[PDB]
Amino acid sequence: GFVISNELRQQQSELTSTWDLMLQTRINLSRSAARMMMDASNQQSSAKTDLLQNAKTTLAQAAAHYANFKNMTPLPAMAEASANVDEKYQRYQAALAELIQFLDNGNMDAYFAQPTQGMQNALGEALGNYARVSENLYRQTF
Amino acid sequence: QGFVISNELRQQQSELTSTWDLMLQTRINLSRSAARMMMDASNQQSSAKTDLLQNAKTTLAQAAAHYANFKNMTPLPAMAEASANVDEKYQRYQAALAELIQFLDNGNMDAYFAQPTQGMQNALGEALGNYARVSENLYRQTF
Ligand SMILES: N[C@@H](CC(=O)O)C(=O)O
Repeated sequence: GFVISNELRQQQSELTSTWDLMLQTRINLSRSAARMMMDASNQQSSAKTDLLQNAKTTLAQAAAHYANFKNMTPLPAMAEASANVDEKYQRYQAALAELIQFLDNGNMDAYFAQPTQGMQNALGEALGNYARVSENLYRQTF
Repeated sequence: QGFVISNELRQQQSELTSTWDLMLQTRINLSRSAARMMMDASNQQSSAKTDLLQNAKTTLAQAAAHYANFKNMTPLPAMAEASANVDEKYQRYQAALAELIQFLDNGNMDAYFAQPTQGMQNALGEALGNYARVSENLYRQTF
């Protein structure tokens, strides 16, 4: 709007948007899957459905919020360094989304053994690179 | 002077960011215990091994540690209305979390699953977001 940081809060602290909704979809999936183990009988097994559909929407919302950080970068400068931040986004997005198919489908054993914490971890690392090399940097250089 | 203040706000928004994010990590390792505690209605044993409950214990304590840094930074006066709010909203969202650590610690599956933790959580989000919005609206150095 005004220069950087006006366009950077709405941009990387709007990037903080995607990371909470992707983690949210993680909590919502393992509330869904625990109830799927209840299914052999009913007493509250019932919420499962609702949490899976509404797991799918937080990973949606993440996507769209990501779509502004994309449709907001005409930027680079930090360029291919934080291009990794943009690629591993896609990597976790993809994990979580398979975790929906799997669950959605009935495949619990890959649900449980698909190593989600790692695609996650990478993106922690990746946005966690960006803010460093935004913060100490466009100050030292502009 | 000038600078002083613009730099408390980033340490304070970072201590608050780390509390939130880390209290969220707690949610997910706790779920992962719960989830691996329901196994075939009642499986015989394990499911898997749930260290993950100890993991949730790690992450609660280290959420609560960046919030105890946050509570020892010099209070800007303007702000105090958002912080009172935040601390309410944080203390309760921490009790909520030790309570779920406990219901799991002692195998009370039906009471874990029963607690509205998403509600106390949501309460905190709208609080951190309102401190962050008030901050802009008060000290946004535009230009
Ligand atoms: N109290 C838990 C319920 C569940 O595990 O589904 C939550 O809201 O976090």
